[PDB]
Parts: sequence; C-alpha cells; structure tokens
Amino acid sequence: RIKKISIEGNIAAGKSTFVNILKQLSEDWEVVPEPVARWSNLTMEQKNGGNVLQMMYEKPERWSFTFQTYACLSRIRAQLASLNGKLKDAEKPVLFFERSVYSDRYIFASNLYESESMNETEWTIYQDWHDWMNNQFGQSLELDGIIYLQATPETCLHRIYLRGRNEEQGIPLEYLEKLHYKHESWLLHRTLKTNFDYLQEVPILTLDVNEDFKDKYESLVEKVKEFLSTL
Amino acid sequence: RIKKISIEGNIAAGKSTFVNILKQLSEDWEVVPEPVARWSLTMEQKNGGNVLQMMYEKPERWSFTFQTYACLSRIRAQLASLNGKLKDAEKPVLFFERSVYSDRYIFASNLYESESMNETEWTIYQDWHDWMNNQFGQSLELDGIIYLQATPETCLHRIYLRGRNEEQGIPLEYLEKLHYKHESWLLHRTLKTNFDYLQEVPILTLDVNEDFKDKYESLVEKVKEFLSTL
Ligand SMILES: CCCc1sc(-c2ccc(OC)c(OCC(C)(C)O)c2)nc1CSc1nc(N)cc(N)n1
Ligand SMILES: CCCc1sc(-c2ccc(OC)c(OCC(C)(C)O)c2)nc1CSc1nc(N)cc(N)n1
Ligand SMILES: O=c1ccn([C@@H]2O[C@H](COP(=O)(O)OP(=O)(O)O)[C@@H](O)[C@H]2O)c(=O)[nH]1
Ligand SMILES: O=c1ccn([C@@H]2O[C@H](COP(=O)(O)OP(=O)(O)O)[C@@H](O)[C@H]2O)c(=O)[nH]1
Repeated sequence: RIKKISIEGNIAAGKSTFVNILKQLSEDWEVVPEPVARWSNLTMEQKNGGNVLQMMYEKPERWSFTFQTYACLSRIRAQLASLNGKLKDAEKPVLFFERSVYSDRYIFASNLYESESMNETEWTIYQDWHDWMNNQFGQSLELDGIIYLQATPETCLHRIYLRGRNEEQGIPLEYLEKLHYKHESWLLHRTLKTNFDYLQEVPILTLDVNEDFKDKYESLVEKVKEFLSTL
Repeated sequence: RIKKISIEGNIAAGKSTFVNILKQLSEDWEVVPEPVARWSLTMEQKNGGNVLQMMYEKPERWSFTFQTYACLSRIRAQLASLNGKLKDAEKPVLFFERSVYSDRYIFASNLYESESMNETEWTIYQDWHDWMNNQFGQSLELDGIIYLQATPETCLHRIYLRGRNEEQGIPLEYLEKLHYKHESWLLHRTLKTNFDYLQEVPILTLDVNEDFKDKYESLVEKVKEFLSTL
C-alpha cells in the first residue's frame, strides 16, 4: 500500500533539495530525511550523532564501525517512524527515503572497509549486524524503486562549498570520486553484488542533476511520476 | 508458554556447570548457553573469537564493538531457542546463561564506569539496547532470575581450574568490580533499569561457593520450589 522509493547519490548531489521539492507537489508524497544530515546541523540521538560525526571526522579509522552501526540504526528507526506514522488515508501514498540501509552497507560502510577504516572483523560484524537488524525489524522496508541522482564529483565538491558546512570543507575530490564509482557501479553499471536478492529486480531511475534545478525542475518531476506508474 | 529463566553470576562462578546439570534432569528443561562463553567454524565464531582477543589486548578500543556483538549474538541465540526447542512440553523451561540486562548493567555499565567506553559509546549502546529490546514486546522477557553467588577468590580458583590461556590474566581486582554490581542489581534490588516488568521479576539467590558437582540436590530442590511459585 505504501510504495517506498530510495533517493540515492553522492554527498551534495542534491538529494535533500530534490525531496524538499517533491514533498510539496502532492499531499500524497512524504519523505524520510537521512539522520546523518540532521546530525550535520537536539535530542540524545541528535546529541550522540553530532559527537560521533565529529569523532568520525577526527579519526575515521577509530570511529567508522560505531558511526556506521549508529547511522543505520537511526535510519531504520526513522523509516519506521514515518512509515507506520504518516500518509494515513492518502489515496496513492509514496514515501521517499533520503538514502537507504543499502547505501549504508554497499556504498559507505563497504568503502570504509576498502580504504581500511574498518578491519575485516569490524566489516564482517557489521555485515552480520545489518543482515539481522534489517531482517528482524526492517522487513516493511523492502524498496519498490530507486531514483539515482547522478552528478559529477566536481559539482558535488562545488555544492559542498555552496552549503558552507565548515566541518565539510576538507572532504577531498578523490573521496567524492570513489563514492561516485561505488554509486555508478551499483545503480548504473550494476557490477555491485548484494545479499538481498530482490535488489536485482527492483526498478531504478537515473537522473542528471549536473545542471541546477532549484527553479527548473519540471522535467525531473515528469521522469518521477512516469517512473512511479511502472510500479 | 515457555518459561524464561536467566542464570546470573560472576566469571567462572559455576553457571555453565549448573546449567548443564539442570538440562540433564528434565525433558522439559533446555539451555541457552552464552555466546561469549563459546567464543571463550561458524561465521559468528570467527568474529566472536577475534573480538574477544582484541578486547583482552585493548579494552578501550574494542569494548563498544564487543558489547554490541555479544548482545546481538545473545538475542539471536535466545530468539532461536523459543523457535525450535520445547514445542512438545507440558512444563517447558528455558534457562538462559546470563541475560540482555546482564550484558548492559553488569558488563557494559562496568566498562564505561571503568573508562573503557566513553560517554558517546555508552549512550549509543544504551539507545540501541533500549530501542531493540523494546521492539520485542514480551518475547524474551524473563519469568524469573536465578543468581549463582560466589566470592571473587572462589571465582579466581575456578578460572585457574577451568584453564583457558587468556583468562589466566584476569586479576582478582576485575572480579571484585564484577561482584559488587551483581549485588546492587539482584540482592538489594537497588538498580533502576529502563525495563518496567523487571521490577516485578522474582529472584532466587543461591549460595554457590561449595563445590556442587556431586551435591546439587539441595540447590535443585530450590529451583523446583521457585519454578512452581513462578
Ligand atoms: C557526509 C558526512 C558523513 C561522512 S564523514 C566521512 C569522512 C570524514 C573524514 C574522513 O577522513 C578525514 C573520511 O575518510 C574516509 C576514508 C578516507 C575513505 O577512510 C570520511 N565520511 C562520511 C560519509 S560515510 C556515511 N555513511 C552512512 N551510512 C551515511 C552517510 N551519510 N555517510
Ligand atoms: C569473559 C570474557 C569477556 C571479557 S574480556 C574482558 C577484559 C579483558 C581484558 C581486560 O584488560 C586488558 C579487561 O579490562 C577491563 C577493565 C580493567 C575494566 O578496563 C577486560 N572482560 C570481559 C568481560 S565483559 C562481558 N560482557 C558481556 N556482555 C558478557 C560477558 N560474559 N562478559
Ligand atoms: O540545483 C541545485 C542543487 C543543489 N544545490 C545546492 O547544492 C548543495 C548540495 O545539495 P544538498 O544539500 O541537497 O545535497 P545532498 O547531499 O542532500 O544530495 C546545497 O547547498 C544545495 O542548495 C543548488 O544550489 N542547486
Ligand atoms: O562447583 C563447581 C563448579 C565449577 N567447577 C569448575 O570450575 C570451572 C568454572 O565453572 P563454569 O565453567 O561453570 O563457570 P561460568 O563461567 O559458566 O560461571 C569449570 O572448570 C568447572 O569444572 C568446580 O570445580 N566446582
């Protein structure tokens, strides 16, 4: 009954920008922000997240496992909070997830493994914790489609600056570049393996956000509604 | 309708010996051994083996990782046992070697108070513990608690008797912090926990300093008396 769609793409692709647009265009469309971003902006999770995000910045090799488990936990909790708690009588409800437990694992957590910020026991413990965390409480979270917002590392870095997050200025081009390749590989080229069978068959839509869209977004929105009707 | 009874106590106090003894006595009696005991070649066992050793070498690096995985591996070992064992019993009893409350209020609380987890790691751990252990409604929730009470020197002896290489380092000192906390939780029933029904969980304390492998009958008579009131 509630169709669930994941918005995916690089740091500063413009995911929050696109969802802040989309949610206003129908009373039947709602959105779940990624908790990591709310942490980059105050309850105890707000409290915990600021600290662990600031720690993760300072010493990623120490804090990656802890940050990753806590970002995923927070995301799973919140996707439930919106999902059992919003869009109650809507006629054609769609909830749009700002990223997903799949980008937590097969993009960001995996990349932290590959750049040696987690060891094989951390990675493997995380993979077990993920599998299980999502199986136990995460089942109503199966994805109906994904929208990949594809954008260059260069735009992304430029967009980081336009946001002005002082904590974020030091994030370098080559980091944006490897995530770009983790995304291109999973959602465009489709090399990336996963332990979730249905991620093979789930519909993906790819959108170029290279050009600004803040005052020019109608074609983007048409590709969405069109895509939704295939589901 | 399966009864859930946790067996609480200090390191090498006699939990695993006792639990094996109860399993032998009734066809309605089964055990859930504690995950970390078994780490002490499944995918859980490799990780478990590794993180335990990393904990023994540098606790203030690995305490958070350790506590998280220890509790997860427990929740899933317990969840599974409800889901196979004891379908065919009239008087079914599931004895757990330690509990989730054990994990958090004996061990995790101790590591943080002893500065091996910082504040963030401790509030993140507790957040997660609180969120998940409260998704399960009434499922792993205990019918009662059985506390095998020894002294630290008792526990030290038995650690030497038991003879695993890496425990041979455990200083009497640690066992002492681990004892005080079992008392505030179970005996004086001081501890304020986040789990309501647990304040209405009845407790059986057994004095277990006397070697009891040959003379457990008196202890087991009490367990029976307790299970019948329960
Ligand atoms: C964009 C703010 C979150 C951060 S901070 C960060 C980071 C920060 C500092 C770093 O070194 C100085 C760093 O280096 C990582 C690496 C060099 C690949 O080891 C990554 N990566 C990330 C992305 S990891 C991640 N995982 C999630 N599951 C969700 C999410 N939003 N982000
Ligand atoms: C018996 C094997 C588990 C270990 S290993 C360990 C440990 C090992 C070496 C240590 O010093 C280098 C150590 O120091 C702790 C301290 C002195 C308070 O920093 C603790 N504590 C423990 C007990 S923590 C724990 N948490 C659980 N959740 C369950 C359980 N059985 N034990
Ligand atoms: O068409 C656009 C798309 C994005 N942005 C800016 O680019 C940055 C990155 O976007 P956002 O924070 O939404 O990115 P996300 O990381 O959420 O994908 C922000 O400063 C946006 O205001 C913009 O000015 N015009
Ligand atoms: O009354 C007892 C109970 C235990 N043991 C021995 O002491 C060690 C520690 O016991 P156990 O493994 O049950 O302790 P736990 O860690 O489970 O509390 C084992 O080698 C037992 O054989 C003993 O000699 N007398």
